[PDB]
Amino acid sequence: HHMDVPADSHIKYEDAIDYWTDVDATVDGVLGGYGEGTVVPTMDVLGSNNFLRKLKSRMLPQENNVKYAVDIGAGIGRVSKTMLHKHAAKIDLVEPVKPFIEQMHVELAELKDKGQIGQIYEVGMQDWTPDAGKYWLIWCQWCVGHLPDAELVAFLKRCIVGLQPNGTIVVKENNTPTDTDDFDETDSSVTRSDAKFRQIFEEAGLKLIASERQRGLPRELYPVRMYALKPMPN
Ligand SMILES: Nc1ncnc2c1ncn2[C@@H]1O[C@H](CSCC[C@H](N)C(=O)O)[C@@H](O)[C@H]1O
Repeated sequence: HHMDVPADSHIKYEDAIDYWTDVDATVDGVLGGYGEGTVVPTMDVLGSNNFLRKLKSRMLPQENNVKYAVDIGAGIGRVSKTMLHKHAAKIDLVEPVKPFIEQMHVELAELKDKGQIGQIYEVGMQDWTPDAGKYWLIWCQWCVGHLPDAELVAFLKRCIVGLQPNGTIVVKENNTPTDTDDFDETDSSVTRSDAKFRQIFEEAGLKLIASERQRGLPRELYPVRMYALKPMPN
């Protein structure tokens, strides 16, 4: 109704950046205290690796391409350092927060020695456009809540342009347990329901080819879901 203010109306990019710029540039920092002294990094990587294994038959490169990925909302590069580098031929990263970018050069040093890091785009995803046709995989994890719904639809539409033939978008994010989105004043982001995600994916012209629950996380955390998305055919 005219009286309701949507959860995503409260998002302010500047407030998110102010929060994250003061977060420690460590696994503990980006995971909000659920670092290597907890099960979370290990479970997260296992779940993502299992998801990509399930998806292997859906991700064969076409038209002479190689497995160029991008790590969206990358933080200090944890997902690339501990997971994506095994799957990908080359990795770009998108991250707006400068202390995180600076630490990424340390975290990713061994990958840089191989030339496996292409470009680090120091930008919010809302202002980023992939090069057309570049990516085999666009991996978005624990970051799309920083964009309101309309902006997230727009971002996903730009992602489609950035996909190789048979490229894939993965979104690995929290879900609220009910059909009402939650705004977090801490990081100026929304947590969405599964139903909201499915609406957004449809509006963006994406088909859901897999939806899997991340297992093994502490019960006090929101559920986490992995979504694999392909553009709808013309
Ligand atoms: N508008 C935006 N666009 C892209 N990333 C954003 C963003 N606003 C915040 N972020 C980033 O989202 C990240 C959330 S923490 C998760 C980091 C990483 N995906 C991992 O799983 O380890 C932070 O690095 C934060 O700076």
